[PDB]
Amino acid sequence: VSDMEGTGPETGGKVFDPMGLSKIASAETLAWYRAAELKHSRVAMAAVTGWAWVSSGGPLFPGYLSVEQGVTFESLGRDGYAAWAAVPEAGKFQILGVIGILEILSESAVKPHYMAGGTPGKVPLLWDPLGFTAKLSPETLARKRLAELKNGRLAMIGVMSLVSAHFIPNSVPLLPGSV
Amino acid sequence: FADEFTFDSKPWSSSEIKDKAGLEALAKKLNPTVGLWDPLGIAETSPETIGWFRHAEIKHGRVAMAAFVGYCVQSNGIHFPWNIQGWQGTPVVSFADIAAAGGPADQWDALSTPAKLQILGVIGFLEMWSETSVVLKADGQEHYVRGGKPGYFPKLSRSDEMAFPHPVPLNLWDPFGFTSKMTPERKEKALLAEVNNGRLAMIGIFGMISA
Amino acid sequence: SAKADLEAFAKECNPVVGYWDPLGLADLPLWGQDQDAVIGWLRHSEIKHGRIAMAGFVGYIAHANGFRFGGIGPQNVVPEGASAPEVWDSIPFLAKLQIIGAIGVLEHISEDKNFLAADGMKHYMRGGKPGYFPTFSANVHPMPLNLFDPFKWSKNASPEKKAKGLVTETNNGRLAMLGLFGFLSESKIPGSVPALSGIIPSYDGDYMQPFLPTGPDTSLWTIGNLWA
Amino acid sequence: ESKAELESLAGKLNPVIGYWDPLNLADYDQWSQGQEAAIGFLRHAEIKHGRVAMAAFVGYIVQSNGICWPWALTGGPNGVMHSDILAAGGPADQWDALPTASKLQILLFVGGLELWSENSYVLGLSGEKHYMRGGKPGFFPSIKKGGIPHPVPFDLFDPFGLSKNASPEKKAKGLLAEINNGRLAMLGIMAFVSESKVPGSVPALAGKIAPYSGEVMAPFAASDNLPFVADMLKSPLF
Ligand SMILES: CC(=O)O[C@H]1CC(C)(C)C(=C=C/C(C)=C/C=C/C(C)=C/C=C/C=C(C)/C=C/C=C(\C)C(=O)C[C@@]23O[C@]2(C)C[C@@H](O)CC3(C)C)[C@](C)(O)C1
Ligand SMILES: CC(=O)O[C@H]1CC(C)(C)C(=C=C/C(C)=C/C=C/C(C)=C/C=C/C=C(C)/C=C/C=C(\C)C(=O)C[C@@]23O[C@]2(C)C[C@@H](O)CC3(C)C)[C@](C)(O)C1
Ligand code: KC2
Ligand code: KC2
Ligand code: KC2
Ligand code: KC2
Ligand code: KC2
Ligand SMILES: CC1=C(C#C/C(C)=C/C=C/C(C)=C/C=C/C=C(C)/C=C/C=C(C)/C=C/[C@@]23O[C@]2(C)C[C@@H](O)CC3(C)C)C(C)(C)C[C@H](O)C1
Repeated sequence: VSDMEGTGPETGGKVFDPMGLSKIASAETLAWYRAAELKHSRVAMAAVTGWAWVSSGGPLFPGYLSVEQGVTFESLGRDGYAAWAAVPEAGKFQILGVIGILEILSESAVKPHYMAGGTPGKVPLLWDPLGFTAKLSPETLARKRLAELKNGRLAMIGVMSLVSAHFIPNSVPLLPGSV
Repeated sequence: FADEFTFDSKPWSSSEIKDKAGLEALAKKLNPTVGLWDPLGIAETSPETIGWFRHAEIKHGRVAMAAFVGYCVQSNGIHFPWNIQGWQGTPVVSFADIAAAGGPADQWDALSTPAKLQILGVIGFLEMWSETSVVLKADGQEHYVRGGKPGYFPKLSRSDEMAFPHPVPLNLWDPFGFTSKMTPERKEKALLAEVNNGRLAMIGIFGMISA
Repeated sequence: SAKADLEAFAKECNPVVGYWDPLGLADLPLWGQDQDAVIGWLRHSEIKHGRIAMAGFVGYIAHANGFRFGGIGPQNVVPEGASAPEVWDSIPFLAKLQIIGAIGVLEHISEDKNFLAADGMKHYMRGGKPGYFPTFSANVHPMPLNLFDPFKWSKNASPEKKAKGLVTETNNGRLAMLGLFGFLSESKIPGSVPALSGIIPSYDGDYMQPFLPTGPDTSLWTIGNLWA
Repeated sequence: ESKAELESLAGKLNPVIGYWDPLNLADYDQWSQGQEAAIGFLRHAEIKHGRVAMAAFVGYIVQSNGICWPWALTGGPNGVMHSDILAAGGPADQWDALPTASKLQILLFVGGLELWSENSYVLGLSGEKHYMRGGKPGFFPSIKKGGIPHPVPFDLFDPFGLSKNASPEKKAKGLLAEINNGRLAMLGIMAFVSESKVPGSVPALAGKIAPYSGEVMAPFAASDNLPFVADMLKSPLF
């Protein structure tokens, strides 16, 4: 676990694992832990960015969401949970199904599997279609992967702060009681 | 300075009293009759504590004799003929008004607050100039706790590197050489006297305050 | 042997009494660890209790007699004339939380391998000095002053003087413990400390519950109080 | 510099004290670039605070005594006279009563000077380096030699060349005097402002410094209609 990346000056160069969950982790278990961390971090980054954009006041999507059934992007409202409640069940099922197809493609298509001796967090299609991170050297690429991990860990705490503010009202400061 | 702020002891290198025998010698020199009268046994202490007690006694002697003479003068009512305030567009107060305020404690009370602060500030400046080890070592002595003579006030007039930015005219003790040259041990006789009349003036000033 | 060191330390603390262990806690196997580790734990616990009790005594005189900082802060919700048990009860809940949390962070830094190793020391049960708070030389953000001797007044002090200082620390901490719980006991069993009869007022409320009463829920921040 | 040289300079500033760092801020490694870099930053901070504080002390004395300029500050048929800025109140109130453009351009001119000092290319072109990299701790480079497109008449330090051909000993003595005068002038200016805000805080000055209501450490007052200024000033503080 000491040679698995994610350590930084924030821990002090050492692994942050007080409960000792790394001691009972093999190579496969550690790979699973890193894969889950990478996935959760990416999901939380996207979730925080979306929720902040929607609730803050940014210019949301123009036009209709459903011409028939009369649901509009403006009409959905800026509360995140209310928006996800008011979006059509067809749209929710579609988002979830596409995410599921992508998850199963990440599991199967990447033949050297992250559990069976592979790189955790290597979803092949869903990364850099325009080739931006193509000429970066290994050193800066490792720096940016550590950036991904750190930013996403912060994003996970952010989205949990958001849902805590929505569920347990007046829980987190710097989040108005409604959400 | 941070290297000398030790909170601890360093070896002594002088003939200053650092034991009960040395205290007893000075005790008989002060008064052959009483000798050493130490019921609390504060002679059974370290050299630094012995020097601290010696300097504390001397300083109480200074302040007590000055206080007794000042008390006597202020009770006599020999006030100053000046005005004590009212030149930078402030109210006018006179030393006659301070005298008519009441007894000397009442006179100090009637003294204005910034006047009190300035007097105490001068006295504090004198105190820390005394305590400055670097000044004494530019001069010929050390801190009384670390083997220096208890009671020495360093010269306020000097031309050394450790001299004030503006020249100071005179020193605190012996400004015009009224001591000039006492004999090399008549100074010590006068020190013995100083301790004795210091104790007497101590008793006198506290008795007057009590009365 | 750690026991031999402890007996010598007790003789230094008081040669009349010497080693006084009527329960054999130094021989108790706490957590199944050996006698050296257990004695390390007991010495750390004694020093920690004594330290906190000395601070508690001085703070009892500070709060009960009336000694407050000025300005916007927790001091502005405590009623004037409040007694030492009402001061903690009257500060905001966030003040209680953050005080205990900062004390917790200091405990964590005290027992963390990182700081103790950066200072070239080990844990007090693993062959270390019982009662040693490490410098913040391994904290992520460079930290201005350390906890012990922040101005480094003891940068050059003799080891003998340091040993005597630790002997003083233990004894004064024990005595401060006795005095502080004298103050506490006089308020919940009157006539228990005869000298304090009439001085310490009675207090109805559990001392050992930190968060009871919860205290006010005020928001004392002024510039940028967006969280309110 | 190093701690040894800092101690020597402290001895030259006051031989009685010598080094006086009760916090050991020289050993406090901040910015994580070594004790030399940290001491350089602290020395520059001392020198720059001193320079600004002595300048502000003279400015406070001049403005608080009704010595406004004869010419106007704003231009137009209705322009805020410097006399009106004077009549706004005490000096802090004068600053708060300045036009927003005046405030912005003053602080941005100072900022231009600051970044000009901080740039290492211009420092190297004028000689010496950044103060955290071995250069002279407080040293404003030459706005001329930097190579600005139009030829400026004068540099910021010594525009007329009066300290030119100064003895190196006089230069060191002058830097010692700069640090000490700045050290005292910081207390002077903060004492003026503290008397303005809290009456009686500085007992000597009693009734001689005008009062002031708004926060002094707030360059933009309510008159400044800029993003977030009114929202910032909504909640006051001691
Ligand atoms: C006092 C208190 O309680 O405060 C409250 C309030 C507060 C602070 C608000 C709270 C919160 C929430 C927080 C702070 C949440 C943080 C969330 C976070 C940190 C979210 C990151 C998203 C990152 C994304 C989407 C990046 C995409 C980035 C992309 C697509 C890339 O990297 C692409 C690319 O770069 C590469 C890789 C290569 C380069 O060649 C360039 C390109 C562009 C090609 C809390 C927790 O509630 C606490
Ligand atoms: C939360 C909140 O809002 O709190 C409120 C409440 C609270 C905290 C109570 C408040 C307050 C009051 C405060 C903080 C007051 C602070 C007062 C302060 C800081 C007072 C210093 C005086 C120093 C003097 C006179 C030094 C002279 C020193 C001298 C003569 C020298 O400079 C000498 C020298 O150095 C030179 C020039 C250089 C060398 O050649 C030689 C030496 C070294 C010898 C506030 C502001 O209301 C805020
Ligand atoms: C208002 C305060 C005050 C009073 C009322 C007072 C009264 C008397 C009397 C009483 C009739 C005598 C007989 C006497 C004698 C001596 N005083 Mg003394 N004195 C006062 C103040 C100071 C100060 C500040 C110093 C000082 C000293 C000496 C020395 C040492 C000379 C030397 O050997 O250099 C001698 C002999 C200096 C010293 O070193 O004292 C250890 C020193 O600094 N005195 N002093
Ligand atoms: C509120 C808390 C508190 C109080 C009231 C208090 C009182 C006293 C008294 C007064 C009766 C004495 C005489 C004394 C003496 C020493 N204290 Mg102590 N102390 C407190 C806190 C800490 C902390 C945090 C540390 C510490 C230490 C030492 C060392 C060791 C020096 C060395 O060996 O370098 C010595 C000699 C450091 C250490 O290492 O202790 C093993 C250390 O980290 N103390 N301490
Ligand atoms: C030794 C203990 C201690 C430490 C080490 C420490 C550290 C930090 C850090 C770390 C970097 C941050 C970021 C931070 C932030 C805030 N602290 Mg805090 N703090 C400590 C103690 C207290 C007390 C006693 C109070 C307090 C408060 C607040 C408020 C909210 C103000 C408000 O909501 O009005 C904010 C934003 C006050 C409060 O909550 O008042 C209701 C309050 O009374 N803190 N505090
Ligand atoms: C800090 C120093 C400083 C510098 C280095 C500097 C340089 C330049 C340059 C060259 C680079 C030009 C070209 C220029 C032009 C104008 N300056 Mg300006 N200026 C500075 C300071 C002030 C202050 C305090 C004020 C001010 C103003 C104006 C007005 C409008 C007057 C009006 O309103 O009729 C005009 C046209 C006044 C104002 O109202 O600005 C909106 C005003 O109060 N300036 N200024
Ligand atoms: C508010 C602004 C300000 C004030 C009020 C002020 C006052 C005093 C005083 C009065 C108490 C003295 C006695 C003094 C003396 C010297 N100042 Mg100085 N000064 C200010 C600003 C600057 C700047 C920006 C620089 C500077 C410098 C020098 C040098 C050059 C030495 C050399 O050539 O080696 C010497 C001798 C330049 C330098 O290089 O300093 C290392 C430099 O860049 N000063 N300065
Ligand atoms: C109000 C105002 C104005 C003003 C003003 C000004 C300039 C006011 C100035 C006031 C001033 C300059 C006040 C000094 C007091 C000094 C004292 C008390 C010294 C005692 C000193 C003593 C007791 C010294 C004793 C010794 O030294 C002796 C004798 C010999 C040495 O061997 C030993 C010692 C050291 C012990 C203007 C300019 C008119 C207009 C403006 O608009 C507003």
